Amino acid sequence: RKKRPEDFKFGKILGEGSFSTVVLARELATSREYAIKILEKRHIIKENKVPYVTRERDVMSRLDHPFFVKLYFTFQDDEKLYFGLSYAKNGELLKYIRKIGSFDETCTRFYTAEIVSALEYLHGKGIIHRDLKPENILLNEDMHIQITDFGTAKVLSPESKQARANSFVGTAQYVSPELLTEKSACKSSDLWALGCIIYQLVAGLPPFRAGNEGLIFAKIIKLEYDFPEKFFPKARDLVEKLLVLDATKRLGCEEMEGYGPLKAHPFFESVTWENLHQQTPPKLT
Ligand SMILES: Nc1ncnc2c1ncn2[C@@H]1O[C@H](COP(=O)(O)OP(=O)(O)OP(=O)(O)O)[C@@H](O)[C@H]1O
Ligand SMILES: O=C(O)/C=C(/CCc1ccc(Cl)cc1)c1ccccc1
Repeated sequence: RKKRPEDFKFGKILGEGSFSTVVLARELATSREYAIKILEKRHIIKENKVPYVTRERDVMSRLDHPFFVKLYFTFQDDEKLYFGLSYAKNGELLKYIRKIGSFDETCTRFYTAEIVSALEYLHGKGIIHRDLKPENILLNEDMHIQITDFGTAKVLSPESKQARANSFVGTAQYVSPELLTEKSACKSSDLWALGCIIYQLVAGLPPFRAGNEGLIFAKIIKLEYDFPEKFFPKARDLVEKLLVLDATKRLGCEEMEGYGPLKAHPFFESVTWENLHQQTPPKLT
């Protein structure tokens, strides 16, 4: 039996999207806390947003991994749709970057490793995220990552050995050159975004920065960026192996033989991959 709005006591708003509100809720029968994402049916129908909502449900239903926000249940009433999600108490990674300014090497390594571990799982299921960015990497009460925002994700079809997807989605600062030039994204598009994120953790800002999208696009396709002084040398090597225009030459992509070579990069020398989600994350700074 599907859950109903009356099964929950709703509390504070956790965040607002263009077409959605995420509210903290306690399930009355269990006292469990969920982040419940609510959308108005009329609104999403009028704004042609329905395939984003069905895409989110469909992609999240396939995922079962400690580094992703979990979809526990969905339900609907006359006016609304509801996603019952795990509550990431500590919110967006982005706000930590802003307040601290720049992660030290141990924190950069730890969070990068968790993102790499998440992407390995996601790509192993044939799913491209397409909107990987600090605002979409949430943190749970233990400060592990919880990647979210799957309305713009794509399940590639195994049956047709599908490698490329054609919807133009994502966030300008993290969009891959192939999406700008070839008008399609692939799993390697996420590794481009990973490179931007590692750079941002260390430098404080993502690498292709400008006051508007068009200027950012022009820089992306020219690979127009540089490192600040004091960028950790092993991180720099890794970023240069990810921010590569040719999508088939990025460390971790299928044509470069996958995640083994990525996980083996000297930047991750100290990392115990196997139990990341049970390790205590390093204290931020
Ligand atoms: N499981 C969760 N736990 C805690 N906070 C969450 C969770 N899911 C989302 N949030 C918060 O709610 C905000 C809004 O999320 P939502 O998915 O509704 O829209 P969005 O993706 O932020 O915006 P848009 O749809 O306009 O791109 C998020 O940015 C995040 O801060
Ligand atoms: O999963 C369900 O219980 C059913 C739906 C209903 C599918 C649907 C989609 C869009 C609209 Cl306008 C109406 C109904 C749902 C889909 C996504 C998120 C939450 C609930």
